Amino acid sequence: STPEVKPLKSLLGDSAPTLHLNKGMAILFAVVARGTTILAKHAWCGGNFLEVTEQILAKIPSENNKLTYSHGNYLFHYICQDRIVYLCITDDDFERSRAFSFLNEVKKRFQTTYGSRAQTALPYAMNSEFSSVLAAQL
Amino acid sequence: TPEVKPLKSLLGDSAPTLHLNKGMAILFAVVARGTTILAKHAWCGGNFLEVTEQILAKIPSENNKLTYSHGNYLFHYICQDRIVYLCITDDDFERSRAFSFLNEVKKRFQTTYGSRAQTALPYAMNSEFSSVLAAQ
Ligand SMILES: [Cl-]
Ligand SMILES: [Cl-]
Repeated sequence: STPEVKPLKSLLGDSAPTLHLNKGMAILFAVVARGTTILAKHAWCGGNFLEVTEQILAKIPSENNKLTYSHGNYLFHYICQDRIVYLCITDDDFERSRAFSFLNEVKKRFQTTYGSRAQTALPYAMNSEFSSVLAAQL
Repeated sequence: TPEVKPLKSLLGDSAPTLHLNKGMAILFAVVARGTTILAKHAWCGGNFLEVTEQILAKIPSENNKLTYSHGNYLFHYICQDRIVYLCITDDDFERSRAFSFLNEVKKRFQTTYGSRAQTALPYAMNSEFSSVLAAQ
């Protein structure tokens, strides 16, 4: 029969320590994409983020919008603006990230650095430079 | 705030898919003697070791099986022959799956490293053992 569950404070009291995962932040994955073409990406841990992300990118409209899809323990957040998609994936267990505020800062720095060259580039054409920018916003 | 919809409304009935854990939603797993960790494996980054040692310092040596809860998480452990097998999941993880995983882990660690466990240094089974912890 399954073992008891007790509060950890019953062993260590009120100073029981707290887990801070993923640097204190909820975003595991972010991409800049145009339609199904990913221009830049960054993962904060290992996961099969790409495959499902492309599935979403292929189904969503290209009109301006903002939306969150939920699945299991994750939320997939995006802003689409001028056919360009800014997307990030959050882990529901982790400490609160302001997903839309991050995507907005990402978009701004992407629109500034590249602007409408995003409209044209090959898959991954900005990955080397912009990846570390994605890692640094956060 | 943008609206939140289920992903199945966009994609249809998906199936399994996202794994910080190339499979099972276990975030961390460890084998320890008192506070000496012998082998460990993490599925993402964070302060698992510092937190886990605080718990291990206080878990007694007697045979026992138990889950502690704290915040969003569950710490499940089996202590047998003074060795603790511990894993961390979230709150929504089916607890019987944690113990069946830890029981599998204990069996192999017993078979392989007999009672060298009582004297082995920190991390002395880590290269070999982490990639069996990894494979569930
Ligand atoms: Cl915690
Ligand atoms: Cl949200």
